[PDB]
Amino acid sequence: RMGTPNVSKICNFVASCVRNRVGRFDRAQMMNGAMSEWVDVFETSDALTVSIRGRWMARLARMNINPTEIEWALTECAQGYVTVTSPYAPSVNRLM
Amino acid sequence: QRHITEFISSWQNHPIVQVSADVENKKTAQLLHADTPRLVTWDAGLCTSFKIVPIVPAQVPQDVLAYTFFTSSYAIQSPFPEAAVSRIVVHTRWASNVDFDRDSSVIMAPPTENNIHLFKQLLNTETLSVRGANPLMFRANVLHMLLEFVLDNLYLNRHTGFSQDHTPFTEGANLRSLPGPDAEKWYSIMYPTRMGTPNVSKICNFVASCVRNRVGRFDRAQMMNGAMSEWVDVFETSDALTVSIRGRWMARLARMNINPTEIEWALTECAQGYVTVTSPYAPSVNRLMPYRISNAERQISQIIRIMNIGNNATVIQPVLQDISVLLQRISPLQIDPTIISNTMSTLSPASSILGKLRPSNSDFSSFRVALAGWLYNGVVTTVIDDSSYPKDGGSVTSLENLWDFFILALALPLTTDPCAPVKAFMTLANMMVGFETIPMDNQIYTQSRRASAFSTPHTWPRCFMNIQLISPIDAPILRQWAEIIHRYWPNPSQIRYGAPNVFGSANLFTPPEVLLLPIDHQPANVTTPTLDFTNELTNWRARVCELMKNLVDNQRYQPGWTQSLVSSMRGTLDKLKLIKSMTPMYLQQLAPVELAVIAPMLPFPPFQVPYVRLDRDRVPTMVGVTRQSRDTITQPALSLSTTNTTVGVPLALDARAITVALLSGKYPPDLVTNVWYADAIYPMYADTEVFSNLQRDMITCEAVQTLVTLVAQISETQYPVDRYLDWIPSLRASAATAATFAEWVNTSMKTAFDLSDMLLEPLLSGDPRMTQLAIQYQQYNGRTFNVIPEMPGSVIADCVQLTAEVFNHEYNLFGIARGDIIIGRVQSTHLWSPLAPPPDLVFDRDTPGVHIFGRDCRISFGMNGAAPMIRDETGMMVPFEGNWIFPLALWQMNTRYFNQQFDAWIKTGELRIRIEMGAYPYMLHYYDPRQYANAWNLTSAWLEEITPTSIPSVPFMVPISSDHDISSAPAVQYIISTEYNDRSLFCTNSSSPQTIAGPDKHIPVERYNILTNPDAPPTQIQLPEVVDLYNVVTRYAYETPPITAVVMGVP
Amino acid sequence: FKIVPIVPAQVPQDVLAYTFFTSSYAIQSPFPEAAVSRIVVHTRWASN
Repeated sequence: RMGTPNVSKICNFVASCVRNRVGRFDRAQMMNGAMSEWVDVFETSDALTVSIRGRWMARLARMNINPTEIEWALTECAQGYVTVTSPYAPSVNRLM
Repeated sequence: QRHITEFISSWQNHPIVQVSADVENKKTAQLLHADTPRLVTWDAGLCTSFKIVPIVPAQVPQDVLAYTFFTSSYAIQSPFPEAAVSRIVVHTRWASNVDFDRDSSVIMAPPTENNIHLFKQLLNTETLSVRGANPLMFRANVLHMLLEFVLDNLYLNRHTGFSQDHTPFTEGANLRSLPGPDAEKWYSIMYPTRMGTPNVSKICNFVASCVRNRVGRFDRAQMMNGAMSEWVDVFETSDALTVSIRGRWMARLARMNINPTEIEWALTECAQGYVTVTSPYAPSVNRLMPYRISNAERQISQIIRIMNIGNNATVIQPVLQDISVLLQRISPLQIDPTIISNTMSTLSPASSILGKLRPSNSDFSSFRVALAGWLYNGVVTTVIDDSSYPKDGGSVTSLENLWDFFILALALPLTTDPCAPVKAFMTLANMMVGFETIPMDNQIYTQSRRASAFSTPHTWPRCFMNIQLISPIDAPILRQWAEIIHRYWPNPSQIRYGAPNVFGSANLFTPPEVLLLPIDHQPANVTTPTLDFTNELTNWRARVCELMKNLVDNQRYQPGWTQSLVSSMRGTLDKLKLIKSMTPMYLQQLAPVELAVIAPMLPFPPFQVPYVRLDRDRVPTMVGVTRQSRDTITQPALSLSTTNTTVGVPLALDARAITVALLSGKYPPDLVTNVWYADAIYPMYADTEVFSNLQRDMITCEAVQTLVTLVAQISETQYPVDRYLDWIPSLRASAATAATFAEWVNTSMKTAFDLSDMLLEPLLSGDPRMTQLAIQYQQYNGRTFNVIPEMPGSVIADCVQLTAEVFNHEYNLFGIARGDIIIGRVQSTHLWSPLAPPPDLVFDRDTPGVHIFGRDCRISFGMNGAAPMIRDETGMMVPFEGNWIFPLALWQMNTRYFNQQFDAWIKTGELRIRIEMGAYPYMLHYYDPRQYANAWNLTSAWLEEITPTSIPSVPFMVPISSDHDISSAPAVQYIISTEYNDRSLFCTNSSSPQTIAGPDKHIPVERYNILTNPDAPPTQIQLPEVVDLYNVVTRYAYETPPITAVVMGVP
Repeated sequence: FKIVPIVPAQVPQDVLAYTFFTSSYAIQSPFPEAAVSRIVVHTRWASN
């Protein structure tokens, strides 16, 4: 995106760099006010920290549970002494 | 004529007419709700998009100034104004007259004026400067421009009457009369040959040379009214392209044309014989009723409808509400829960239930809503609040809980939920816990587990699945209930619907002519009695009452009762079981008849999937839809469809209200069903909008096919598509870029059809690169059904290809300049144009020593007496002079820097640089040759307008045309084009008799070939090279009857 | 990790031709432009 205005190795290197590998690579969304659960994009960054965050996400996903499951469990724990309730709708992506 | 729907009843002198709301007389009449474009139009004005503009008249010797008769003189008027130079100008339908406007007209400014707005009509609209357009967006803009021209030309020329002429040349000849004034000016344009040319001028010489026979009406339809025939052929100035496009549009209308007798039969079928339309009609010679359609178009449209719906509950609630209002006034049946209360004649269990009922509320929406949901079986789910069920699973001793159970049992068969029987069974088990024992196959699910948790078949218990597996001894009341449910479980029904010959049906997951129902229905009989155990609901109520009595008989479930309520409870239950409600009777006969009548009435076809009452394995789990072809693999993204996990939208309704209504139904005592229905239906049928919905759907289908073809045309795809204007500049647009351009096309189409409703919004929603639409659904056992429709071709695409080839032949006429230009100041007394200057003066591309410069080429600058020579791309440093070749893209990258380096060279430098342009829009300025001309300031301004993002249309300064020798003064111009693009000029200096040398332009014989050449046949064509400005044309008059029905009885 | 500039390039000089003077353009750069520059680890240096 920077203007070359130089024959610098950087300027030659930018011309060499692939034009198409730019912008969001992919996303889990399209609708307005419908956030992508995940999105892929080519950008300056370091692979190692991204990999670390991905493994962190994997462990969190391993512990994640669904809200309907939670409502049933809480109701059972209450034993009818108290009642907890959840409405019926598709997962909007809340980590549990 | 204001009425668009005309209905006359046979049993009443009360005709009912449906009209557009725009009319001033909606008195006691239905109106047309759907937003629909008027595709058919009649033209009261010339269908001309191009008008020549004459810069200065030229005439020489002239025989006569006015025709002489008695003391009066007929004036001589030239349809073509005289000019030293005359060029046509673009204003689509500039001479047309119509009540309806496409609002797609294109006006191109005259050559002295800038037409940049049309070139920038698409992506270049956002420019502060009037001039200037982005090059890589040019191809998209041109395609859209052609599209707008076609949409703007969607009209029919109304046939009009003719008149005998009294002008001497065609005295007694028949001239079609244009409306009111200018008709003689219009006559001169249609029949320039009629105009005499006593004066001598190139126009006059041409008129004198013209053939007398090629004028007036070529032919007329033998049938005619007064001076006007059904169709006619006449000789006049015209554009073949528009006529050809209209012919294709007319051909589509001809295929769509439908016949009235078929309509009468279809109307009778829709009425189901309740009402019948009459056609003892005098035939219309031009009667036109375009109602031919294919169910495949309907299927594509419904897939679009589902994507467009994007689960909008807000859209669904109103349709259901309007339908419920219709059912409320479409049903003569009266509901009287207070009558039930009086029959009861009422610590009281009856008092408890009465307080629970709270009958004061007068709203009955839920029952009608339930019927509507049954109609949309596939997309609708009926659900019940657990709170409707007894609190805490109810109490064996609770009388109020007993009331809840009875009401729940009554509405349980009603619920569309497939696992609802399982839930009711679980509910009974929950109340039975500690009295009867139910085994559970799964530890996770308990006997007291809330039934709503068991919302799916896989959670159906194996003990629940086999009654024999459960011990009858363990839960004998429960065992009996299971057997009774199997013995009396409700039966759903399927009823024939739709008319294939016209509307047909697009049903895929369901049979097209069959309508699915969750309730078995039987033939209506007016004499039928109130009591009917044969009715499934009545039998169910009776069985449930007896089962409850058996359960409460020992009072084991209700210990602690000092007094036996068994006798009282049995009496109340017996009265309830024997209640003479006609609501089940009404549902058995009246409800089916009403639903059958409304099915054609439904504006939106219901979505249903096959009903499997006991087929748990064959119960479908979900429905999948695809925008891509199966072979392609693409990212799945977040969508609206996710919001409804259930394919049927879940709906919860008030069970108490529905149960009370079911127990409280009575018809009017003297009511005649046929009479009541015919009376209500006749205005309602006069209110039909199905035709409008069908027309909108057909337009959407045509648009979709055209869109996919255009996407292949303007994008790189595997499918081969002809693009002859790839030379027109364009970058590789991202799918989103193409989609945004497509969205602009869609907004244009809606405005063109004046559409107030959203069009193809799901199509514009996203996933523009979708290879194929496909849909499938699967069963709990895992069996699946997949439906994929086949694309029907679009006339628009073929017309587009033809126009594209015409543009490629006529792009110079089109006003866009192909090729590049060379920068060189030149002052001379010769008239050579930038389009046609001396070639030697321009350095040709294949020339030695021309300089092209490398992007990183070493650059040297001199300051404070320093002198720099730029190292060349070849690597040899040279002075800033000579003939150079510069790529435009490099220039855009460094426009300011290049201008600064050559600014001295640009103003006074003899250095000549060629920037490769390939194609571009151009701007024309006329100038006076006898006064000094300097474009250097003008060139600087144009260069400053040139920008890295995009460049302005080239500004051209040209001299005023002259037919006579005139004095001249020096003129300085640095812009030199490499090719002649002056084909656009219609004529030059009509006055001059002959030219020894240099440019001279006359009226084109080929464009006036029929008039110019007698040998040429009238229908002979020179397309695409020559387009005749004046030609013989066909105008037809047709008459269209809109929806009209005469309602009567069946023979 | 963020690159840190160690040694910059040498400019300006009278002899140097300036149709070219790159420093005259002064465009912002993604990475440091210098005679010597080295990458450095700065965890969450741009993180918010």
